[PDB]
Amino acid sequence: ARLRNIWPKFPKWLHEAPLAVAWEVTRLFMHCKVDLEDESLGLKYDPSWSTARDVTDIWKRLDAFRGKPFPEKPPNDVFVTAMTGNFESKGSAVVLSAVDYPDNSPTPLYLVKLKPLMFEQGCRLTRRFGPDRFFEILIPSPTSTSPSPPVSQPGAVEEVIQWLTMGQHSLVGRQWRAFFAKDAPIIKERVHFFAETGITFRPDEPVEQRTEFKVSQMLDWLLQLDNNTWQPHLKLFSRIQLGLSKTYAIMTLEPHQIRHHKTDLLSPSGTGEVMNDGVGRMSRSVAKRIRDVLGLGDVPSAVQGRFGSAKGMWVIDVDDTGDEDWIETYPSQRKWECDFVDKHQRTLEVRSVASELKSAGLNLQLLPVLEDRARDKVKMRQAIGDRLINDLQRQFSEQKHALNRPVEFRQWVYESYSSRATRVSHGRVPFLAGLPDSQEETLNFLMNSGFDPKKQKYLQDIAWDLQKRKCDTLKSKLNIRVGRSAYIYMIADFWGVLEENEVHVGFSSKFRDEEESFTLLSDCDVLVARSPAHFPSDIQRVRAVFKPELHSLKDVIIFSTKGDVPLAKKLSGGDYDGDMAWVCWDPEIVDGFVNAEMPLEPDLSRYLKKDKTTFKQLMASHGTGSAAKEQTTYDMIQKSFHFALQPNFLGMCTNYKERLCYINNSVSNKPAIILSSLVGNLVDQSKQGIVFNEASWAQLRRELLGGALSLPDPMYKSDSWLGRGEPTHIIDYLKFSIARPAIDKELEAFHNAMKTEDGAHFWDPDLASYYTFFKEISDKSRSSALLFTTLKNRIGEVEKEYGRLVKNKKDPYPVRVNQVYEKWCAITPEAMKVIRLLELSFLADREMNTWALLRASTAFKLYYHKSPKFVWQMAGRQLAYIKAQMTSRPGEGAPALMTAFMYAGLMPDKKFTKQYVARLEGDGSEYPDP
Amino acid sequence: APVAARLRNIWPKFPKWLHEAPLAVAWEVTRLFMHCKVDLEDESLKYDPSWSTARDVTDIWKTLDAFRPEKPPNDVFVTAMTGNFESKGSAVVLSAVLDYNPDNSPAPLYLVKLKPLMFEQGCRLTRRFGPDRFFEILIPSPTSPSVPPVVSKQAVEEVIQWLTMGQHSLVGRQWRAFFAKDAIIKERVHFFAETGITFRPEPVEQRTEFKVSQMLDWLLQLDNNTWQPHLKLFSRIQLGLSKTYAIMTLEPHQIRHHKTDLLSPSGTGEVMNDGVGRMSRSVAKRIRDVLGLGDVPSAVQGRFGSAKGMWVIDVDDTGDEDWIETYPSQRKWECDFVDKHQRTLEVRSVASELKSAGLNLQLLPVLEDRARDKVKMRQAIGDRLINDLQRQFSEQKHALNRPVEFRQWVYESYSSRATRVSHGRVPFLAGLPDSQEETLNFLMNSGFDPKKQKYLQDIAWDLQKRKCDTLKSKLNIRVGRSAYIYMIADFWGVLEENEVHVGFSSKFRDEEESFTLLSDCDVLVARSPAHFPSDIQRVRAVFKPELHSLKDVIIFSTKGDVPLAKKLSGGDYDGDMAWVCWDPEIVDGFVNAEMPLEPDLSRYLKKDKTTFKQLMASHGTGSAAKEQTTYDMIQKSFHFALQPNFLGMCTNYKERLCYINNSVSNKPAIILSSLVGNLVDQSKQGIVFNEASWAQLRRELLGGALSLPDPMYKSDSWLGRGEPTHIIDYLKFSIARPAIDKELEAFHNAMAHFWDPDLASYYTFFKEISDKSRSSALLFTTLKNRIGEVEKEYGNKSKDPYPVRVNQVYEKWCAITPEANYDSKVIRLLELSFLADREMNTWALLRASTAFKLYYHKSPKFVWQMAGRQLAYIKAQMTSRPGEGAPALMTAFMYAGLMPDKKFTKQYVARLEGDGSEYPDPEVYEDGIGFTGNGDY
DNA sequence: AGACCTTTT
RNA sequence: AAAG
Ligand SMILES: Nc1ncnc2c1ncn2[C@@H]1O[C@H](COP(=O)(O)OP(=O)(O)OP(=O)(O)O)[C@@H](O)[C@H]1O
Ligand SMILES: [Mg+2]
Ligand SMILES: [Mg+2]
Ligand SMILES: [Mg+2]
Ligand SMILES: [Mg+2]
Ligand SMILES: [Mg+2]
Repeated sequence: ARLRNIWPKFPKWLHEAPLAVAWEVTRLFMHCKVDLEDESLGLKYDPSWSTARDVTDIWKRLDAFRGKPFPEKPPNDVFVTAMTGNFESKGSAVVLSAVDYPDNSPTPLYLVKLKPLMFEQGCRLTRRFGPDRFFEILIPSPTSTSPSPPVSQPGAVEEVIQWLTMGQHSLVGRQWRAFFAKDAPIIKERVHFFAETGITFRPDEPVEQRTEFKVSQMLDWLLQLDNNTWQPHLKLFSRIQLGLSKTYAIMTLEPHQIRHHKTDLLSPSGTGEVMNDGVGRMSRSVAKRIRDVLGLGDVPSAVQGRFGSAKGMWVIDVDDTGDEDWIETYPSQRKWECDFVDKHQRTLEVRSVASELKSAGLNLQLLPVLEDRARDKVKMRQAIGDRLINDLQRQFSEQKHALNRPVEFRQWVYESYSSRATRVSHGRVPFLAGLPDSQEETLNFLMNSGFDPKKQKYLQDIAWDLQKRKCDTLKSKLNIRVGRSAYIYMIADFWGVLEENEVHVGFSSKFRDEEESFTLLSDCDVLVARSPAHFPSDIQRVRAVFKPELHSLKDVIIFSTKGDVPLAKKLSGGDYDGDMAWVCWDPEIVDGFVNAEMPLEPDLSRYLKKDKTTFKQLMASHGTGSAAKEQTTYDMIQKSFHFALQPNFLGMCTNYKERLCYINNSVSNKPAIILSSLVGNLVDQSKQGIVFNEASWAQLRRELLGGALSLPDPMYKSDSWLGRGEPTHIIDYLKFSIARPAIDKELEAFHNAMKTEDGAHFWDPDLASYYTFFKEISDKSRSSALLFTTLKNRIGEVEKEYGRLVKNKKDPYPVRVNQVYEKWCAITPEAMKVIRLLELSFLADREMNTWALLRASTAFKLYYHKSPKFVWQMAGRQLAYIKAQMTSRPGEGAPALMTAFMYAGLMPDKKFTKQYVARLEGDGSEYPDP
Repeated sequence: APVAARLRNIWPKFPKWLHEAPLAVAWEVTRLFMHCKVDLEDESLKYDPSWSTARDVTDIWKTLDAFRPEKPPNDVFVTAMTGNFESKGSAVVLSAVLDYNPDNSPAPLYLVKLKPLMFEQGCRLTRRFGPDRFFEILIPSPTSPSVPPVVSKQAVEEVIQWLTMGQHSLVGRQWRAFFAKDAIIKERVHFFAETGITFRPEPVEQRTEFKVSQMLDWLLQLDNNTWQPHLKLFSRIQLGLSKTYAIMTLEPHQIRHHKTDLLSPSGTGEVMNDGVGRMSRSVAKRIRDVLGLGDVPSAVQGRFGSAKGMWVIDVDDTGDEDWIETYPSQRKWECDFVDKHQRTLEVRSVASELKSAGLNLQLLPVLEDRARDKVKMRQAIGDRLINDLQRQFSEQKHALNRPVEFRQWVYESYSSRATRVSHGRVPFLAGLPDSQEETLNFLMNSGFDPKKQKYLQDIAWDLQKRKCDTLKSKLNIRVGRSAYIYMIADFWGVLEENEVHVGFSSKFRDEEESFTLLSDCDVLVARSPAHFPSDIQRVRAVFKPELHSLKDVIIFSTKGDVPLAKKLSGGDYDGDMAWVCWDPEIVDGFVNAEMPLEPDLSRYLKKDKTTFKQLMASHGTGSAAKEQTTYDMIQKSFHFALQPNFLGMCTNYKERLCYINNSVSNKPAIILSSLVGNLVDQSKQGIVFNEASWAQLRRELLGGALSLPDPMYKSDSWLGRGEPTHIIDYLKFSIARPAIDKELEAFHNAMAHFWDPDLASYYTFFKEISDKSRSSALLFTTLKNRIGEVEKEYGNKSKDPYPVRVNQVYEKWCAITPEANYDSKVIRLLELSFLADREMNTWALLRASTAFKLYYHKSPKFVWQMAGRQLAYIKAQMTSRPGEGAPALMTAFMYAGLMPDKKFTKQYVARLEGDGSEYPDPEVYEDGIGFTGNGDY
């Protein structure tokens, strides 16, 4: 249809090119809108392209590309490894990535843009078959609603699925067949392709001598389909995620070092419930290898990983006394019947490790359930608001005090935000014209050279702008800070030492709150929950008990394997395969909470349909033998693509839940439990085969939830109280009755304070030192006077340019600033013996010359009060030099001229700031080195 | 006796001109007169009214024909003037040093040198009676070569009288002596201002006349302590002088005075809680708040009234009420706890984050003695030395390959925050930082590579040599799984005998393994010094959740016959720290020994037990009798304190003999260990041990009058016959010395010139000017020759100290200036007159550059020490590239507040080593959730 | 063959 | 300069 002819043609003159140039050569043709199946250019393969280490070399002279724009270039390390590294480098895989619907012409549905070559973390499938044989795209689903579409035909969804799954796709000399799809402004889904055949493929192992292999065979290698025909084919397709999961290959274990359990840990109450879903033990030696190959400073107590068909958490055996390598699996972890024979089905693959915990706070989503469970809902609301007002008042107060002393404000500006990542990537603080491009680095840059925010109004104004903006972000983003809270990986107690409703929490280091610190939790009640929390029982109050038996297990929370039901299931139906629990030991949050029982979930079979058709049932429609199994696999893919590309009712029903519970001000009434139970059965929609369409979502809303098809937005979604009377919902109350008035009071104070000759000014006699010293010379000279007059006028012309291009009002703002800065640097002695001393030519950077100091000093005096931004935008660099030189005092130490790189590697000494202000306040001798 | 004639006019004379003067100037006007040798009584005189309201010493001192020292810090001076000698706990100290005068004419025997006004942490007595009323001196001991003949003939008793029988007059004040302790060997003596011209029979210059006999009665309440031996009583005055941070004044109803210590459950009567009591969690929180601590301290070392010792948080305190308890073992005298200064918690130290310790020479003999396989123990300790050396050198050699990595390493090798805070800048000697670490980072921050510039290479070479030479001498073999930790008793009876509880306030790191507590392992506990074979004990670490709150402390059981602390060289829980080791390679071969059968040395150890009471029956009863007895106690105890200490001689003897015998467990070793154990407590326990007693003990039990030779390891090289067999000889000469020489050759081999075409670019710039200008050539020429004269002055093996010598040469270096050389437009551009710091002008750069060219190889230490600051400026100017960022000129103060960011180094080097797409280390790449995976599947 | 050690305010 |  329109879809046909969408893919780029491979010109038959690159048929010998390595696929690395072939991918990058096919990109330049696209971006430069040039056909490649034409003799118009007379193009032919330059053998110089093989052995290349830069894509730029390949791109470099002909008519059709002369002057056209260049596309983003793949980085050299990826290209080198692409050409000479067999697409793998240090556990990373070179990725063939691509990504849209704009011309409504009846005869190409999509505009395809190939994305550059790039490194990403490999997976089992790329480590077994080669990264070059995998290709991913981002394509918009036919089952979305926002209109960008021609959709406007009934069977388009089937047609789109037919294009991707029915047959092979030709690109870069390789035949790509689709094997997986999952959801990643329009909703776009990620589709994965495998290179089944190619030009350089042997019809029977380096990148260019790949034996032809079919997707049906690749998937049969991963899932061992013969022994898993009993599985529903939609769940079988979902297990392909385990093969695509970006994991760190750790080690390969031998069959005799693997303990396949046939039974899970079941409830001691005979209820049959599994108390260890997704969790197994590993040896202390295996954990040590995880540390060694990943570069960690400590043996991880627990890891999230995969191992053959097994998926979940693995935790150190506290009772491991030897140093023999081993690992165990359970049925709850094993997602398909696997023989664990190939070394890739026996490699421990780590997704992440349980690392040090940082404070989580209390996100607003939990407050309705915490309010539903408060023994006194009026005190809890009062306490949460008092906590918020105090935190806000503390934040605003701590800012104003730091402004009084420049060493203290430097801490604050450093603590407030973070530029390390930018400093590492640029090897320096990046500068826009004459100042750092960020406002935080500009404040610290200028204060490092002696400028005071309480004295220099340019600094006062910038510090004013950031606090205005922090205030404006605090009333769109509401944050209830709870120091004694963290998200922690959930682990089960294999050793039966934890009683029902007892939990073990030990930290790997000091967990700091303002007034207390912890290395473990003991003899206190804690609140555990999984986010999001829906049912009133989705948050549970339990007893933290520190068991010395488990002391070695750190940065995990351990739940009891006693009792009727595992605690992880009561937390929104969770388990121990990577789930994290919100853990709160803040007494003010815990002591009000009363536990609710698990609700009676309603029967929603009338609305929720499950397709449980097995691989066997899908295969018997084709017969028996290899070719039948091979066809059923391709069917499994196609039938699963319709389901994956279906609408996201999990998101729609969750947004309805938020609104329903808001307008009703209830999370425990019958509508809320029905909705919570519904979104619970929709988390696994693709996996457990839940077919749920708009019409089923229509009945349920009208029949069972209150009749409303569409519910209003909650008021807290707006940034101003558009409600009637005092807020009633707890979140509305916290945003508009507590936070908003408090933020406003500081903003009012800000303008009122902004409104005396006693204050911060633009003028600084230090900054005009060079202007005056020359005037003394110029007034007694003729030559100096001419240079001075020419320079002063020259600065004026650039100031005029700044006003038109940057101040008053196309080309982007940084580019305009740079254009004026180019003219600013252009002011020079050459354009008008003294000239040599000012120029200092032996210096490569003209900006480091004395001329630049005089140019800055002269521009300052002439424009410090009419055009302040112009002087600092162009010459703050030299203004800071002048300030540091002028403020130096003989015998009072020595200023230091840091290089750009060495500067970016320094940070404020927190212990210096505290200790220095202490000495100034007369507390000269207090307790040392803490 | 005359000494007595030379003990007349010792203290400076107080004229009538300064009678009105405040103690602050009267002290410091006296100081200058003495330094410049101008008599206070010179008629060749009016008080300056300006001096009374002065806030700076230079104003005092500038106010004259005769005048052509160290100045009291300007803040301390204001406190002495207007803050009543007391600024936020710190006290202004009146100090002085006395030496024997070379003049042998029987003129003053001692030469006084009043030390400048300074700040020190106050104490109970200064806070109660005023810091102005206390004077402290260092005086030579009269019981000591170099001793003057007048003292050598006849003298000790004549000096002691001069100190104790009368008041001495200084700065308008009459000072009586009240305490003395051992600081030629010198003794520290403390005085109390009993009267003065300004005194009357509160303000500093309006002080009621108070006597030493009463000052001591307030502190010790002597009426209720006549039963104590008067020497022990005198030693308790040190509790009133302990430099302490006053935390809070507790009320009487909050103080629980226990009357019976915790005793052994076996009926032996042994005390299991000596020096240790409990405190409320609230009291601990105020300690945190008053001292500015980040966390709540579990345990503290302090004093409360008559109580001295450790106070630990009560783990059962669920309330918010402030309370403290005292025990008999803590209370050093009968106290009523009525005055608020006798009810104030005073803290000397708080239990804090522990650091890894090192093995010491004292512990190794005992460790070998108790080893079941000595060969294994030796191999392990040596192997620990060889691998510890190998890491140190490998960590540094790698670090030298990148300036950002070596700056990180230098910053981590030494912490200079205190000197930075103290000065508000990095202290500079001439044109480079004082410290070597700070010199390296200063030059690296301006663009110098420590592997390309030889001057930096030589500094790091010299610095690593000094540490290696220290490891040769000390053998402080670092052991990661070890630390010194305050000892505490288990009030709650959950620990069994030989079970200890150790929990850390944070992660304690040892290479591969890290710990927040100790559990299920054996540990070694020992107190330094270790002498007896029983002075180290193998015990079991058991973590008890009931004691989880107590951190950075080691808890011992209160069950069992004898407290484990007592088995550690007779230690207790009043401040004692234990060497704690959980290294399996060190712990698992140790076999405990029973406490030693100490021999009777009463024959030579004479214990004066005279009580205050018997000392007073020579006077009768009543206040006048008490006052006399208290002044008797001072004089008699000064006699005992000023007496020679033989612990150094007897410990040095035990070392030399036990080395000869290679045994710390035979009869002479038990004898000498028992002897040194009594000598440490001599002043408190009143044991007289004369030279004759040491002579008699040596001749009857220990080898006689023979002077024992020094052990081999006291020498740098093995001059011994054969192969080293003593474990210290073995480790220093067979292990350390060869391994250090091998790691050193590798270090140098890995490591580069003094020349730098950038550092000589200003020289070249004016070389091209001086050719087309005879005037510029004259300046240029004059400047060159001026530089050489300074270099000659710098250079040879000098009574003046090294910094003073360098500063002198530096001042003639800065003297070079554009003095007349005729084109003024140029002289001004070089001069940069507007700048106040002349070392910031363009001339100082050229002076540095020109010096560099004429002397990069010749005398290299000259140009760097003088002009290294300007050499750094030229480097950072030259190495700047257009558009590649901006160099930064940072003030001295702001520079001292920055530090290297470990996370920047690790991220930058990882990004640069190609391998930056691997696992995100949480400590390098930090709702609080970090890395949870690379994708979604 | 010649007068202690340890780690911190 | 302390403390053990
Ligand atoms: N008979 C069955 N009927 C329905 N679902 C089943 C059946 N047997 C197993 N399952 C499903 O198999 C899935 C395998 O668990 P899996 O680890 O994939 O889920 P999860 O713990 O929710 O995942 P994650 O926390 O890693 O996002 C479960 O969701 C479970 O419901
Ligand atoms: Mg699971
Ligand atoms: Mg899960
Ligand atoms: Mg004691
Ligand atoms: Mg005692
Ligand atoms: Mg003690």
